[PDB]
Amino acid sequence: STAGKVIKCKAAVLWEEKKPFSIEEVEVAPPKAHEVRIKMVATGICRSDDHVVSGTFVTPLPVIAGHEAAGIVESIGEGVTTVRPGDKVIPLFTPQCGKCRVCKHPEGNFCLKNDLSMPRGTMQDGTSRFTCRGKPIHHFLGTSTFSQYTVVDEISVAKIDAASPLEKVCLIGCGFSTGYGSAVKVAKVTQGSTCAVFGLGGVGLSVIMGCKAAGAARIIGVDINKDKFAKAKEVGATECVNPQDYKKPIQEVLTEMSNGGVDFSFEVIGRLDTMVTALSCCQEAYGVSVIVGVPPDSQNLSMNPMLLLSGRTWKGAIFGGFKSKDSVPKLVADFMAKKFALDPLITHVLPFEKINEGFDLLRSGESIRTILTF
Amino acid sequence: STAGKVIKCKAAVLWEEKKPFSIEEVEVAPPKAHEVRIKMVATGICRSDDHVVSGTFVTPLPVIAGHEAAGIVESIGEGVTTVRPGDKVIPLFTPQCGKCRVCKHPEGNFCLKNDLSMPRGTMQDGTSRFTCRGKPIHHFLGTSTFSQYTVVDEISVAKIDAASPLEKVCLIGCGFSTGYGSAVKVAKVTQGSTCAVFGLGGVGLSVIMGCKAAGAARIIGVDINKDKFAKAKEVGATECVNPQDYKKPIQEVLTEMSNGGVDFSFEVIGRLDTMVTALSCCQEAYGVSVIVGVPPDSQNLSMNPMLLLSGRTWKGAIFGGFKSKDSVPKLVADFMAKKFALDPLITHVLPFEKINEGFDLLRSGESIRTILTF
Ligand SMILES: NC(=O)c1ccc[n+]([C@@H]2O[C@H](COP(=O)([O-])OP(=O)([O-])OC[C@H]3O[C@@H](n4cnc5c(N)[nH+]cnc54)[C@H](O)[C@@H]3O)[C@@H](O)[C@H]2O)c1
Ligand SMILES: NC(=O)c1ccc[n+]([C@@H]2O[C@H](COP(=O)([O-])OP(=O)([O-])OC[C@H]3O[C@@H](n4cnc5c(N)[nH+]cnc54)[C@H](O)[C@@H]3O)[C@@H](O)[C@H]2O)c1
Ligand SMILES: OCc1c(F)c(F)c(F)c(F)c1F
Ligand SMILES: OCc1c(F)c(F)c(F)c(F)c1F
Ligand SMILES: [Zn+2]
Ligand SMILES: [Zn+2]
Ligand SMILES: [Zn+2]
Ligand SMILES: [Zn+2]
Repeated sequence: STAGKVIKCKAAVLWEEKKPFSIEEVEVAPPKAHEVRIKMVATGICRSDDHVVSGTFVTPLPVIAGHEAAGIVESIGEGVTTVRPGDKVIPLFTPQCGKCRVCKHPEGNFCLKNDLSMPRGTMQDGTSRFTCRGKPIHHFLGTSTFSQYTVVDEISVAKIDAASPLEKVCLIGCGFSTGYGSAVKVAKVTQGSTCAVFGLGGVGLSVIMGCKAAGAARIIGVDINKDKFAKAKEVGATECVNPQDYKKPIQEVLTEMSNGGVDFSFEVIGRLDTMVTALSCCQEAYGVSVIVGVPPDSQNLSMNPMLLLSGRTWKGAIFGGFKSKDSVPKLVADFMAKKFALDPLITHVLPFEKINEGFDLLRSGESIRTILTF
Repeated sequence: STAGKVIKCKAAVLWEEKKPFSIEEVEVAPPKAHEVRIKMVATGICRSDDHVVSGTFVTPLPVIAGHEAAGIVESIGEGVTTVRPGDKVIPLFTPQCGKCRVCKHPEGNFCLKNDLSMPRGTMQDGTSRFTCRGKPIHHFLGTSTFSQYTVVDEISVAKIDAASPLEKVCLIGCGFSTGYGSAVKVAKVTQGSTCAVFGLGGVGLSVIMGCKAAGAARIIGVDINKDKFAKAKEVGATECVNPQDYKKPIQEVLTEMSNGGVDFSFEVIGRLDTMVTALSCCQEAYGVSVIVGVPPDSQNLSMNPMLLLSGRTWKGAIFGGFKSKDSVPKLVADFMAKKFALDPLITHVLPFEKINEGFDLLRSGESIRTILTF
């Protein structure tokens, strides 16, 4: 038995920015009250994890990163009521405390217990469950999935279907749900509309899936890497365009292609310039533009507010606008009922030991999602 | 009869920026096909007219400004079907052609025939109906209401109730409808919500009216001129704050007052800094901020897109989001049935010949709306 004991296990520790993960032994404390210890089964490589490595997103180091995953509960602390040992679970990088004003709001999902705004890199109680070489190691977004075992707060885990294939449904922990919800819930894409999607990685492909599910008539994918276009068309893009191919700015190209601007645009990259381009290419009176990409730390964009005064709507969201603990189990149930596909997002499946090779595939432009298996 | 003849009349001509209007004789050509010549009865002084004088809003000079008005049709050109001589009318600074993709959209109102986005200062046919001292004079937003007679395109005029008091309902041509619609139609303020309104001039007071009509529980007025607070409270503000009174930035003050951010905020001034402040003070996960104020020509704001990524919605609108020709007659009918009040906005009345004194009252901070009578 491991319950109530320290577990020594393998994890991928990030000791400093812009260095490889160190795959080595850590100690994982048992769960305290209202905490859950999870044996990980699969974890995806999201560009947001790479933002920690690159310093695009600032969080305390050293850290166990990883936030897109699925696993099996090993043990629960006193007072846990929502999961039991043996349950399949997805950790929730956006928690759902159920008590804060955001959790109580019909349209809010960015629970005030999140560790994204002012990252502390701890459990809810302000402490860490991880040690490595005698040093405390930070958590990441209350998840820390690049480890054979993690400990999460109960508000940061959802129970899912016992028959779930965890090597696929781990994508419901971030990339699929983010993109799909950004289209269907945040933008509320309408039947017959024209959409533009900037960035055709895992999250942008999931935005395309959602635009197609919502009945968009035209879905224009935009990427500087034309190798991304074939899969974008497979999942619903009707056209793809590469800004590098044009003498005009791409906002002008997209305005022309859409006979005066798109209904819905999505920034799914993480660049200030494409956030402003994406806003500009939506129709000036009734267009909607959604920011999904994570912008670089502490950098402001510049824009002319006449883009908004004419009638545009500009919004952003975390995790597709989904209330995480209510939504994740339903999204898994929908996947099991064949309501959407996840295989188009998975280009590579590697053992966890090859985490650094998986990050190199993402950085080279060669992968959509690599799933790491423990 | 004057039908088919040039009319000589008085108008307020703006020859140069940052100068008084010149009240002098102009020649007003008769209406061409699908044009309407109007004998003006009353016109309001809106801060946007002052933006023409100050070069905040660039439009070609020399010009006859004025856009908030009511009058009586003197004659109609060939093919006009929607008004007749003797009808009471309100000119529409945002037209409603009924044919463009915006007019056909259920939520658009910024008709593509507008002269706001890229001002030419002409009729739809690219020519002027005004001569002064033998020189052609520009139109303004297809309205030019600072004249005893004007000529407008048929898509820029609405027929209103024959029993309308024109010295009141002129406000439905801009300030009332803009503010009220910004709350009820654009923001869609909800019952029990907390609103913050930046700027307590005629348009911000109309925003407060709309927030109260929508059932907001708290309406916080924000102005650096504390003389504006009494009227704001009379029309529904529950609290007023002066940023000058505080050591901390007012976005932090309003976040504290609202226990974590407001539900709806409105920028009703025209400053880049207050546009960003108003966005910041709405709750980060579910808040909505609406830009109403007109920004200085060609100037960009700077902002951190993490304000949107957490969940905020940022939008703007012209004319409260109202489809102008459909909505203006209905707003007049509702005014006649006492569904809203206009007198709280009217602080001063002057004859048209005292237009410069009316602008002096606006610039000193003393007036809300001055109504000029012809
Ligand atoms: N809001 C959220 O909750 C959330 C969730 C998940 C991911 N993210 C962010 O979303 C973004 C996309 O993540 P991902 O899909 O995993 O990344 P990814 O797989 O790296 O995809 C990014 C795509 O953008 C393309 N690209 C780069 N520059 C440009 C350009 N100038 N114009 C057009 N295309 C360009 C690039 O070729 C690639 O295909 C990242 O910033 C993530 O951090 C946000
Ligand atoms: N979007 C539209 O369709 C539309 C229609 C009508 C007016 N406008 C614009 O709306 C704005 C307001 O017009 P209005 O009500 O006639 O103008 P106004 O009567 O000049 O009122 C503006 C108010 O802002 C106050 N103010 C100035 N600076 C600050 C500050 N830093 N903080 C807080 N308060 C401040 C000022 O004291 C005044 O009471 C102007 O920019 C107009 O051009 C837009
Ligand atoms: O990919 C999900 C995700 C985000 F949406 C962020 F905004 C972020 F800062 C982050 F670290 C993250 F992992
Ligand atoms: O006050 C109405 C009004 C506006 F809403 C503008 F955006 C503008 F540029 C302008 F000149 C104007 F008069
Ligand atoms: Zn919460
Ligand atoms: Zn992610
Ligand atoms: Zn139109
Ligand atoms: Zn106005």
